[PDB]
Amino acid sequence: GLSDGEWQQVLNVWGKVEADIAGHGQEVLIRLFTGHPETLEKFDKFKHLKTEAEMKASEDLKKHGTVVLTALGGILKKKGHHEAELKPLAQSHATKHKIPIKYLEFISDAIIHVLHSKHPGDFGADAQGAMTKALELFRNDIAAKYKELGFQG
Ligand code: HEM
Ligand SMILES: [O-]
Repeated sequence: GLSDGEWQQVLNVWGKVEADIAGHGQEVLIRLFTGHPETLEKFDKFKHLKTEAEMKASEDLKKHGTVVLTALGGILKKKGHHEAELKPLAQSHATKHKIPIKYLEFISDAIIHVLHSKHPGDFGADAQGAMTKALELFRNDIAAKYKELGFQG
């Protein structure tokens, strides 16, 4: 798990996201969709977005970004004690949305990228380490639920 010090770093970094949840959420999803176009195809409601300009102009994309980061933030504030929060998300993403764990790896990487892009020189090595551990814990606990369900893709 994460140490008390590491969780403090995670939640400090998270304050940066909370100052502009929609902007961070939008950029995370755009990074995901442009880097990995197959991910867009999982969103029937974003399939029409044929260019990054269209993505940037989509108010619904920003809305979904807010929903995604709000859910993740709730999970992070549990400092690993997130079974009740995480289980339903893992199950909706496997059974309803059909999201392979690879795509969760992609979005985790996108979050790290966006933090550096929006806060260059202000996302230190310690902070990156801690946030990476938190995202890996999130992904890994989802992976355990995916295995329970026998879900791959
Ligand atoms: C940080 C990781 C993620 C979080 C916290 C998250 C959170 C959420 C939440 C809260 C919802 C709405 C409730 C629900 O259906 O369970 C949702 C819906 C959805 N998610 Fe995610 N999600 C994540 C990653 C992903 C990824 C990587 C994909 C696909 C590449 C994805 C695909 C979807 C889709 C297709 C929906 C339904 C969207 C709609 O049509 O309204 N999610 N997600
Ligand atoms: O999502």
